[PDB]
Amino acid sequence: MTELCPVYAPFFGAIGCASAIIFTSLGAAYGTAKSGVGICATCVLRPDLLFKNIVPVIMAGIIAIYGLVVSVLVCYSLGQKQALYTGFIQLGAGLSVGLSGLAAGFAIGIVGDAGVRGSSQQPRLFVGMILILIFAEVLGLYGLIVALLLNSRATQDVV
Amino acid sequence: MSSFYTVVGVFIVVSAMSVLFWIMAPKNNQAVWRSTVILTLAMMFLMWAITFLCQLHPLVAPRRSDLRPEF
Amino acid sequence: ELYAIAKELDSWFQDVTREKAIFEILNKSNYDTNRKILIAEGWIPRDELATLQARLGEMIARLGIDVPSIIQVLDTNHTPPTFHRTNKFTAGFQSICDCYGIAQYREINAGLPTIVTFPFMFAIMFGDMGHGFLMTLAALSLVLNEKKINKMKRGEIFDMAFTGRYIILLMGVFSMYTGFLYNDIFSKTMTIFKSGWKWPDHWKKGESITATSVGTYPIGLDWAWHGTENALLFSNSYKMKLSILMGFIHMTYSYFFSLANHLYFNSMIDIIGNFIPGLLFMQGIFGYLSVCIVYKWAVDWVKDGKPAPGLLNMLINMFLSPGTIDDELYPHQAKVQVFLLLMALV
Amino acid sequence: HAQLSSVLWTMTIQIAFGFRGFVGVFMTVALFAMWFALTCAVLVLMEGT
Amino acid sequence: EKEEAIFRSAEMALVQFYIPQEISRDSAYTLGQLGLVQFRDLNSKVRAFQRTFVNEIRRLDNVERQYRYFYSLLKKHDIKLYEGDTDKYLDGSGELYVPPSGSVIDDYVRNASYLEERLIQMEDATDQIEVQKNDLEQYRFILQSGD
Amino acid sequence: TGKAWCCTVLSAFGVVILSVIAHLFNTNHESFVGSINDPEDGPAVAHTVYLAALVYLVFFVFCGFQVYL
Amino acid sequence: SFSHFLYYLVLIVVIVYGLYKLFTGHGSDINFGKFLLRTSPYMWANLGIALCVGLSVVGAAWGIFITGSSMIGAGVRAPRITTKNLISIIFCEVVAIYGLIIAIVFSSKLTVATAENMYSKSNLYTGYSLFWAGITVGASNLICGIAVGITGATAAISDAADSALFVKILVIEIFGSILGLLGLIVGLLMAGKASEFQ
Repeated sequence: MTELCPVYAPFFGAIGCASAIIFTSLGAAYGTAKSGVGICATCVLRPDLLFKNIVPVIMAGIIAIYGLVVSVLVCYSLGQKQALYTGFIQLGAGLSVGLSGLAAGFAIGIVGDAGVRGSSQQPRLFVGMILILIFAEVLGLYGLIVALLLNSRATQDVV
Repeated sequence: MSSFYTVVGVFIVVSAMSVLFWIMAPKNNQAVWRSTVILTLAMMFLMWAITFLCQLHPLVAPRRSDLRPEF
Repeated sequence: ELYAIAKELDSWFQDVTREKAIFEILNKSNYDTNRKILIAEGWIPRDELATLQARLGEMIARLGIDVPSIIQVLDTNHTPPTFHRTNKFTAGFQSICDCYGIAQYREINAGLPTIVTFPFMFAIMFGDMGHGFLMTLAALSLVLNEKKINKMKRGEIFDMAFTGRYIILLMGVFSMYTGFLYNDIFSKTMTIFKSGWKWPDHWKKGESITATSVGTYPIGLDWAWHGTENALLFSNSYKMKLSILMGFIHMTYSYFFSLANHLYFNSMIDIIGNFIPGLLFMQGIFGYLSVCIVYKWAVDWVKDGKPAPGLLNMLINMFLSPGTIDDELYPHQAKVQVFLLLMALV
Repeated sequence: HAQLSSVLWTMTIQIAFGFRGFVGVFMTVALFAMWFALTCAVLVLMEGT
Repeated sequence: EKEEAIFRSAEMALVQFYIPQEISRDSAYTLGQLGLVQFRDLNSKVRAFQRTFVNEIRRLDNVERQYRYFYSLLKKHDIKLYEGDTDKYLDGSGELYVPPSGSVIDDYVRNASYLEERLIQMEDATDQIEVQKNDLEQYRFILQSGD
Repeated sequence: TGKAWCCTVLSAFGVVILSVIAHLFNTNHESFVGSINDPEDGPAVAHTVYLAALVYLVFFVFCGFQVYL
Repeated sequence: SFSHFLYYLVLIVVIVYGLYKLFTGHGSDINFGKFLLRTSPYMWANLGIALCVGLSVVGAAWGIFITGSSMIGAGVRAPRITTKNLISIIFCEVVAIYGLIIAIVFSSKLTVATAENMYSKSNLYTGYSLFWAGITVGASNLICGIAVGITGATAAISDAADSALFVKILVIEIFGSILGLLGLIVGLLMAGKASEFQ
């Protein structure tokens, strides 16, 4: 165990690989669950909209995709003798993608539920929901991006 | 051997052809033709020039530790 | 009875809905009780006006009755309706822009500029020749079979996709162009041109090698930094600056559209007190930032022996610490920055 | 978009190049099917939208 | 030559029609066939029930209600509506077509009312027979149950 | 016919793509066999990808014939 | 409440431990100064950058759901508001972009320090500065987003009620949307004199 590379440095990166998927899958599950509740409430009256009110459940899954990407990138930078700086960077990259995806999912759900419930009455609202949902989704993206940037430094110029 | 003057010359050519099209834009849907073609030329050129200028005098060089020595 | 009704129900419905529709329209007219004429005020395109008259004349020729002037153009200060003559190409973008709102009468239409700028800003956000080509083929499937798809019935999502078929075609074409400039085809890069980077003559397996600039890639991002450790650092810098420059250019174009609107409506006060001040405020800060970005790109700092100034730290100090420049981008940078800050604050 | 595309390439079709023989051919076919499905779905419609 | 109205909105003109009453019904039909005049509400201060052509609109509303009952019956019994007349009026071409005569519209109203009464009584009789059949079938099922 | 259309599209997209990839591997393209982590042998990956492309070509021809009929 | 019971138990345990260390002459053994000096500044910096982005995103998302859910409900009868009140959703998503921006700027200072110059005055200062600047930006953007979303929901409902109302409520949003900006500015001032880890 080096000064710069303690034995516990891999702890943070492995918790970051986990945090990215666990929290982007919490947000995606919340979004999918609420959007599905809305879809089941609406499609009882309007089944024809079902294969088009699935969009929020598709966006929530994309949050989970953003943390399966940050997790897989952070897991391949994990090493037995990888620096504590790299471990902190990998923890930060998973904290960022995972938390941003949680927020984005929690919002995608609440907004998809509202928009599917209202679109069964006002079809023109579908465009409004998808636009409010693309801005809830971009939050998660912004986390991934930060996470990605973090990983671009995690292993580089590191002794 | 290319510099910012390459971007300037490409700009001159693009502006010349844009003016040429404006003069020779079809009468039918003339506004659509002029706007679409000239704006497309302008933004294509701008993106190309941005991509070319970043590579003119880059402050960071490609660095990798994975190439096979045979290359 | 129901089969007898069904064979003619649609015709009866269409005929009665039209009669109810003509009687609602006449309901908007002022029936002059003393006379026996309805006064109906209607907005019609001026170019269509002649046609209107002709058709009305035809009606008279059909009826055979002699009536006084049935058309009288009127000059009233009433907000006329906004009408944009579109086609199968511009209809999609016009709908895109109209969803936000209806343009003011004779105001600069945002669909004409969106025809190109909405696909190209998407392409910047997309930038892949593979995905761009797939989308181009998807749009071509609708475009080439546009007649057949128009004849048939379409679902809401499919109807939206088909209406914006030319939108998607342009998005795919510009995505192909941008991905070529990004050198990104299905996440891979093309090696059409000689790279501007030369890797060391010899190295051992696993040895960190850095390339030397021997030239500039003609079109697009050099494929030399594909799969390289620092590739992301160059891509991020380039694309941040590209986005900033493109957005500033697209906002300046829109602001000059506002100027054109002011000129057309003869609102000189808007030009003096609304357009010029905001233009100076936006230029002096963010157009100055864009010019600094381009100039820093155009300057060989390593060869010149001068540090590469941080444009973000330059902009931050342009406000928080005026007159304090860590690295001089150009001569008299401090004075120019102070002058621009004063211009914005005025 | 670039990072997700590269990541999809690594996860789906890059592995196929690691296997040879009949197993390699079958893996290439199935993995390209999955890669194209996710590219058209995720990277063309979803990211595209 | 019509101006291109993509850069800016098409120039608009307000026009007064001094439509004689004896041809008013026809004039509107031409103004609706052209599809180019956006009419202003000159009676915007007049209440809906106090407007001049309220009674004709009420008659047409009753006819459209009867037709919406006919469609409901055509959907209750699996009878397909015969679509048509899409090319009959050449909608969107700007060309005029002889509008239905006032006598034709009066005949439509009268036939709609007559069919309304006929279908109401026929549906009532059919529903009575159907409920009797359902009751008898339930009684038969009860009787057929095993001891 | 929808299944046939989807399969033939997915088969042409993959005939072309895997043929190009196999050609690049056989020519030992740097972007494909230029890294130590990339497969050591180029021509063999090219052969495997060519066989996969031939399988996709069989699928393409079969599904195109199905669409035709 | 289980949560309140846990809080009380933790407080009692902390008090008892502190009193035991203090009475036994080992009060200095609970040395927050040593904890700060010996904890890696990398941890502080990375926590700051992650919490900045995450909390800015959390407030953006929290506001987007509050504004978005009230726009959708109000647009059932007045869909005209859907696009008009979408500026509200841009005031909620702009705080996130501020956080992202700060992350980018602060990530530039995430360099690798040498072993000997690891817990120095400059490196510890950079760790504290990037932790607390990220905390400030993230929490300010959180508050600004949640507050701007609450104003945007009110604005959407008012716009549905009457169009003329919207422009008057948007002003309130413009008042709230500045609160993240201020945080952003303050963050840039905190990590202003911070340097890359060396």
